[PDB]
Amino acid sequence: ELELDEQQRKRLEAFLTQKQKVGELKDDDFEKISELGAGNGGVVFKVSHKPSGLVMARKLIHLEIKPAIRNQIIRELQVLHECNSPYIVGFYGAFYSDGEISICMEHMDGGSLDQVLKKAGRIPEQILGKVSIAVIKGLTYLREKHKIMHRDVKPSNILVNSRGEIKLCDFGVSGQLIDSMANSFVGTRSYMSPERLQGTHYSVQSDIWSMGLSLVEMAVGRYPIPPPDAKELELMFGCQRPPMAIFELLDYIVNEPPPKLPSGVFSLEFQDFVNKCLIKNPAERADLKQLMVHAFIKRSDAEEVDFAGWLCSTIGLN
Amino acid sequence: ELELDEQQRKRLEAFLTQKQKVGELKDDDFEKISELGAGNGGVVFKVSHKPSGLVMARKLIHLEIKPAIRNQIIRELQVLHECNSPYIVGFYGAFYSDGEISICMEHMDGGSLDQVLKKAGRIPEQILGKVSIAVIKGLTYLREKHKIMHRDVKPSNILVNSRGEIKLCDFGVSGQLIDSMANSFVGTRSYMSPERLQGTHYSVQSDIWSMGLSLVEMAVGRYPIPPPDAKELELMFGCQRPPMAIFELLDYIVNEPPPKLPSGVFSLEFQDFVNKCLIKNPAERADLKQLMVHAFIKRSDAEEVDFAGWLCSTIGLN
Ligand SMILES: Nc1ncnc2c1ncn2[C@@H]1O[C@H](COP(=O)(O)OP(=O)(O)OP(O)(O)=S)[C@@H](O)[C@H]1O
Ligand SMILES: Nc1ncnc2c1ncn2[C@@H]1O[C@H](COP(=O)(O)OP(=O)(O)OP(O)(O)=S)[C@@H](O)[C@H]1O
Repeated sequence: ELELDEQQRKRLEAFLTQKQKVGELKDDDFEKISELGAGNGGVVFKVSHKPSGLVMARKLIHLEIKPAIRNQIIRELQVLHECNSPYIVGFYGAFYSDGEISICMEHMDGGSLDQVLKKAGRIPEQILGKVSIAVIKGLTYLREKHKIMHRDVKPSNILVNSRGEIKLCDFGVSGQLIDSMANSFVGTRSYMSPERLQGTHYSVQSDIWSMGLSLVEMAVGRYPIPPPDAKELELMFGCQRPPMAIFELLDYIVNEPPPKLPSGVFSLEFQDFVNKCLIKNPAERADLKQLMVHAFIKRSDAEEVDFAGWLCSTIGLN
Repeated sequence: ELELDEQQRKRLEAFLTQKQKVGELKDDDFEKISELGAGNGGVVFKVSHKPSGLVMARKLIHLEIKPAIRNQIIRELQVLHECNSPYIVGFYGAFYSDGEISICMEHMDGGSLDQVLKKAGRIPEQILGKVSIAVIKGLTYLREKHKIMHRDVKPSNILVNSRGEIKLCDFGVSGQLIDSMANSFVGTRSYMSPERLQGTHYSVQSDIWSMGLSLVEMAVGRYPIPPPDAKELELMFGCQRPPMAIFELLDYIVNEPPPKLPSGVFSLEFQDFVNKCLIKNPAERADLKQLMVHAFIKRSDAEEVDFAGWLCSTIGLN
C-alpha cells in the first residue's frame, strides 16, 4: 500500500533530475501563458521557463519580506515545500523579487478538482475512490515527513493530470509564510508553548473532516451545507431568504447533523466512508490508517479505472 | 476585580465619544511624525490626524486584498479589533488604500515593553505585578467577548502610557487577515471541523505560557532560554558555539525544564506565579481565573505603585 512502485520511483527521480538541471530561477526567465487559478495570497500562472523550455506553474504571493529575514524565510520555503512523493505536486524552486515571492511547481495539466467539478457537474464515485486514495496517501506523507498542521483539503487543493496522476497542491503557503514571519526574531526565540511545538493540537482528524466534506461536495456537485432537501435530490439524481450567512453556517456545522451522501445513488461503502470522515466528535472520527483499510478504499484500490481517459474526456484535453 | 471603576468607565465612553467625532479616515489626512515600531506585516507609525488634530498610532499592513472580498474582510476587521476594555488599546478605525490596510489606534506614549526593557535593563517585580494584572484582565476580556485564538503575549505586545495605563496591543492582525482571506469564498462555505469552530483546541493555557515566559524575560532582562548559568546570575544580580539555533531551542523548550526566576532576588510568590505559568503540561498549567487569585496578584492588586512615575522616569517622558 505505502511504499513506491518502480514506475513511481522513476517518475520521482526523473523530476528531481530535471530540477537540478533548471538552474537558478528568476523572473525575467518566465513567459506567462495563462492563469491557472487564484491562490489565497495571489495567483497561479502557467508559464514557460525560457532557458529550460519547461512548462511550470508559478504561484505569485504579493507579500513584503523584510531584508533582515528575507532569506531564512526562503530557506525554510524550500525546506517546507519540497517534497518527494507521487501524491504531492513537484517543487522546482522559490524566489523573491519586488514584493513577490514566487513558487515554481510542476505543471499539472488537468487543473484542480474545483475546476474539473464545474466542467463535469458531478465527479463519479469510482473516480472519487481513486481521489481518496491519493489524498489519504498525500496527507500521510505530509504528516510523516513534514509537518504539524491544520491541513484542510478542498477540491481546489487537489490537482490532476492527463497521465492520470492525482496530487495535492502545495497549498496554504500564504498562511505558512505569515506564520513564519510572526515567529522569527533577531536572536532566536520562541513564545510557543511545548504542547504546540509537538503540534498534536493539530491531529489528522481535522484534515479528515474537510476531506469528507470535499468528497460529498464533488459527488453531489455542490457545497453540501445546507443539505439539499428531497426536492433537489430526485431532480439532480433521477428520483434517488435562502443563502444562509456565515455565522449561521458555522453554527449549523457545530450544531446540526453532519452532511452525508444520498442513498441508493452511491454504494453503501462510499456512504460509510464519508460518514466515518464526518463523525462530528473527532475522538470518534476515523484517522488515516483506518481509512486506508476501509471497505471503500480496498475496493477502489483494486478497481482498474481509466482515470486519465475520464479526465481528458471531461476537460477536453487529448 | 472584574467590572470597571467609574474612572475606567469614563475613560472608555470618552474614547468612544472621540472616535465617532473623527469622521472618515483616509490616507492623505495623516502626517507621519515617527515610527513607533515594526509589526509582523508592516510598521506602526505615530501620526497626527490633520482634521481632528488627534495623535494616533497607524499600523500599515502591506497586503493585497482582492476587490471581491475587499470589504467584508474590513467589515470583520472593525468587528474584530474594536474592543471596549481598559486593557486593550483603543481602536479608531481601519481602511484600505493601494495595497495597504491601515489600522488606527489610540496612541500609547509609553511605547511597548520590549522598548521599555531596553531603556530600563530590567523591569522590577512590583511593576511586573501591575503588568500581570493588566495582561490577565486583557486576555480575560478577549476570551469572553471576542475570540477563539492562540494569543501568545510578548513584551512587544504590551503597551504602556504616561497615565500609567497598561494595555495589550491589537496584535496579530497579519495572521488574522491571511486567515480571513483563506476562509472566505464566493457563496458562503467552510471546510473547518466542528471541533475547530468552538475553537477549544486553543485553550487559554497556551496564552499563559507565553505570558509566563515574557515575565521572566522582562524580570531578568533577556530572553530566558537557554537559562543563564550561575556565572551570569551573580553578575546581573549581585551574587543572587553559544547561540543555539532554532531547531535546538524548540526541542529545548519541549524537552528541558521550564525556565524560572532566580531565587532570593525575587519574592517567593512571584517565583510561584511564573512557575504556575510555565508548567509544561497544559492540563496542569494555571488558567486565567487561577492567576487572578494567586498570591502574587492579590498582593500586587493591593500595592500602591507609582507606575506612571516609574515609567516616565525610565523612558524620559515628563
Ligand atoms: N502546480 C499546479 N498546476 C496547475 N494548477 C495549479 C498548480 N498549483 C496551483 N494551481 C491552481 O491554483 C489554485 C490555487 O493553488 P493552491 O496551492 O490551492 O493555493 P491556496 O492554498 O489557495 O493559496 P496559498 O498557497 O495560500 S497563496 C489551485 O486551485 C489550482 O487551480
Ligand atoms: N497603539 C500603539 N501605540 C504605540 N505603539 C504601538 C501601538 N500599537 C503598536 N505599537 C508598536 O508597534 C509594535 C507592533 O505592534 P503589534 O500590534 O505588537 O503588531 P504585531 O502583532 O507584531 O504585527 P501584526 O499586528 O500582525 S501586523 C509594538 O511592539 C509597538 O512598539
